[PDB]
Amino acid sequence: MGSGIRVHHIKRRDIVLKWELGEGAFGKVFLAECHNLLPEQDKMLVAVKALKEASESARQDFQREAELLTMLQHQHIVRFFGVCTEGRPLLMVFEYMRHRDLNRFLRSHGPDAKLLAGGEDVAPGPLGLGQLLAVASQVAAGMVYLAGLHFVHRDLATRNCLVGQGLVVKIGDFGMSRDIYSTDYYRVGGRTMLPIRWMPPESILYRKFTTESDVWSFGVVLWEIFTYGKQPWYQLSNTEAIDCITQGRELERPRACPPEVYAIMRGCWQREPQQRHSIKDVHARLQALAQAPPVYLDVL
Repeated sequence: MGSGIRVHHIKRRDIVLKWELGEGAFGKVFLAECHNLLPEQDKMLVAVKALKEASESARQDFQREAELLTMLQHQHIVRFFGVCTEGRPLLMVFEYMRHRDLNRFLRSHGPDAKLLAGGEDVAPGPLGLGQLLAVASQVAAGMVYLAGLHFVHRDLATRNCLVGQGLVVKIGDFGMSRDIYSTDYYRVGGRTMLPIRWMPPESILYRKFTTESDVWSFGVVLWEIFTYGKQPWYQLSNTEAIDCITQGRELERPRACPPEVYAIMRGCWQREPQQRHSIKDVHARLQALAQAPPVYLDVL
């Protein structure tokens, strides 16, 4: 009908790179200042993705990615600001989230954490049950919005969530999870990588991905939250993990996980996509649990 969503472009001169945050096979992510981006601040901190190569296949994909990212606006979806196509490399620019991806954040507040969390924003050490439920509730909120628009994520996981000032949790990533978290994907034939531990049996068996596959994945994200970012089926090989999912074996309740939260996970892990709890109902149950956190029983 008509061209479509228009990507805000950014002057290269209004972007000062500071240092890389991350690096991958086909990408680089930088912390940067962005001059005259928003009215209120002359400069402010941003996360800038730099595409490594500028081939016509990357240029097409990039514009499609940017159009898509520009379209999504929500309180629990990472803020996208625009691109810069004026000379190489191609750049995408997002809000900076100081606590990084939710997986890195959870591991830094685990019982097994190597150092203590810097901790001007949040208490170091394990998080409060009420905090865990606040994390889980905000991801569910971002999902409710994605499902609303018939958008299917296909790689939902704490690696692909970001944490900001005040423990704001949003859904987003810079496209580099297949590099930085390569053990989370199964190399299936050639240059297809699947996050099989977060996938339901209909996705593994029938190659089907729906809003209901996202719900299954979210169940595993809940398990990730209540284990402080542990890998699902961490003992198991990729092949072993596929056997479990396909044979109906379920992840065990985490020590930190109240049974009402475990019940939400099990609503997410129904074998039958149509028998799974809606993402709205899952969000509402978690909001309610977050407002009035259960006394998590005994560890005994």
